[PDB]
Amino acid sequence: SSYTVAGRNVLRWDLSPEQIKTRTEELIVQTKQVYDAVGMLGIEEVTYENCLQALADVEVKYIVERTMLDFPQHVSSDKEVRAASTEADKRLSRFDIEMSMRGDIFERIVHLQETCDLGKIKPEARRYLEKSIKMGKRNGLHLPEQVQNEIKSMKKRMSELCIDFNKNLNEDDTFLVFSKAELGALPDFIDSLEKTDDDKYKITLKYPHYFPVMKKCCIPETRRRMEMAFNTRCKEENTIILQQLLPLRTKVAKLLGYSTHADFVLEMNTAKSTSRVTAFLDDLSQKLKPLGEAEREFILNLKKKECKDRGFEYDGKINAWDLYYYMTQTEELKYSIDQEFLKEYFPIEVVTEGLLNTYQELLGLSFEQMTDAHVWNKSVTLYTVKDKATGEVLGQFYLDLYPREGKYNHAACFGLQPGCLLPDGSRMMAVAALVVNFSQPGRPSLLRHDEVRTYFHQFGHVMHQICAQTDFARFSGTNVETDFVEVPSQMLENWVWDVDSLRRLSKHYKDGSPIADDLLEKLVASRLVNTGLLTLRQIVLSKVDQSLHTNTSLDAASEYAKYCSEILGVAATPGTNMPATFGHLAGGYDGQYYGYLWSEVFSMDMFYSCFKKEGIMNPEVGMKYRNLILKPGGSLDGMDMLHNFLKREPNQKAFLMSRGLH
Amino acid sequence: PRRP
Ligand SMILES: [Cl-]
Ligand SMILES: [Zn+2]
Repeated sequence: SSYTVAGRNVLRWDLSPEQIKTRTEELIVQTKQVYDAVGMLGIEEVTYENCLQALADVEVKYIVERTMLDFPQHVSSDKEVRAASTEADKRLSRFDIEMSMRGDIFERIVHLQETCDLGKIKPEARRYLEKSIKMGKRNGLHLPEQVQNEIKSMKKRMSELCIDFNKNLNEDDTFLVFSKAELGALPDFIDSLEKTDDDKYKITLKYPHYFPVMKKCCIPETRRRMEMAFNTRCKEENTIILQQLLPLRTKVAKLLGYSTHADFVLEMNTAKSTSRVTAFLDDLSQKLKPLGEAEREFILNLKKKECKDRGFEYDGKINAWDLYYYMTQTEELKYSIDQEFLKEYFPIEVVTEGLLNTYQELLGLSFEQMTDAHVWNKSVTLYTVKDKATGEVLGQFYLDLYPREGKYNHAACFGLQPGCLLPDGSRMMAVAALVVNFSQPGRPSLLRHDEVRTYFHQFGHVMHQICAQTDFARFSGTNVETDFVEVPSQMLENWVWDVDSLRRLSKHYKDGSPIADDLLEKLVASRLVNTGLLTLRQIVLSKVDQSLHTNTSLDAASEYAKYCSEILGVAATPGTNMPATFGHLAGGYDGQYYGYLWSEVFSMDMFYSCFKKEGIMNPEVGMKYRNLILKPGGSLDGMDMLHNFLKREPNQKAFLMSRGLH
Repeated sequence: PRRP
């Protein structure tokens, strides 16, 4: 039933390394059986029930079973389970390629479109056919078999390379060693740190270590070495992968009839073509140039003063290892924001509480934590999501907030169960997992403001994953265009820059006292600080991502150095290879990194024109946003759903206004 | 797959 919880979360995290391996094989046998059954049907015998519905039903059964196998590589504390989960993921990816490239299926899906009365079948059923046929042409099923078999070889290679690329970065354990004097101006961070022989400390290259050093450490030489180590992670092994991966992407795109990989991938996005991306990025890059110059000039003066005051040598430039440091000093001077003070007001429990209350109230939902929930780690917690008005049970979400050995290093959201229809006719309960890495509680976990913003960001995907209700699994949850998928996440970040919202999220960890109104005004005002260089940095990464996928006789590190010089104005350091660490290139954002900035235009347009106009906690606007932007999922195009919400096509006005500008 |  759609109003209950019992037995709707099919997932289990008990699985041994042997259980995964055998379930992988069992799942392939079960799933292939359906594809064989549809393939054996004669061309005349094909109908909605025996072809379209058969494939749609096995997609639900497959994707659910698959997450029990492919998800434990990111969260299981057992290393042998992670290896089996990874190997299952490689195998099932090779299985996906085989099933996607079935010529007999494609032949029967095409025939079902021409003959069937498309008006008498639902809009989302027409969409399933339109996309299945489109994917068939994108897999080259119209081409000759010898060309298909070549495309198949390269796609199985490309899959393993992509998985290897990001696993190398996850498995990395590189560390440098420094003394107390060398880690100067870092807070008593130093105590939560491992000692070696010679009274020296171990610094990992993980985000909780790297960024505090680059932001706070006042010895230039240790920032320099940390930055060198960070931008050479997996340099040899991941340069080798990129040198294979990018030409293969080009060669496959050429065989499918596209000039480049970027053209191939842009067709499935709301931006449509690479010409619109290039114009979007170049136009925005031009508007930020004056801010970038102004901010580069203040940082450089500030460096000359600090080099004078401390008596260091002054090289007359901003190095990559100076940028985050003097951007932090810029915030402290111009907005009086000490991040290590301010985090005392954001204990993890008060932020979690505030976050969950905000979006219960806004989206008209009710959350309840489940006691003695079945989880993959003791510290992970489960919640059930209800509609409040009807009491309909929409979904569940796991929260996995604290770091450990073997866990995924960065912030992410995973769809575990789709919110789709079953053969039964009932709604499947949506399930999601929020995976982030904040410190853990003898002092409680204190979140920096960007950690709260990351928390809010990722919970936008959780809400998108759960509120989405579609007929078919492939359109469910967050399965939207990649340059649209960051709309729901980036819009919720706006609630972390509002004064009243921030007061609800904050409380001092000892006193219980609120953040002073003065400092609360300055925090909201500091949204604009360093915005030129932060946005120019994102433009560089977007431009590089495009450039690497538009011609593959460029050196990737050179191309990165080029845009760092021309756009950002801060040079990449000789010997580094930032692209070799650029895990978005292998994690389904290939030729699609512009998507962040592209969707931010839409998120800001929605926030200013509708939420900020009629009050940001208004349940009627929040229900509209839920119904028109979250609920449809991938069952509608991104720009149609924007049109339904905004009552018009979007524009940059609000987004431009968010940065300053005009 | 995954959403960061
Ligand atoms: Cl052949
Ligand atoms: Zn995201």
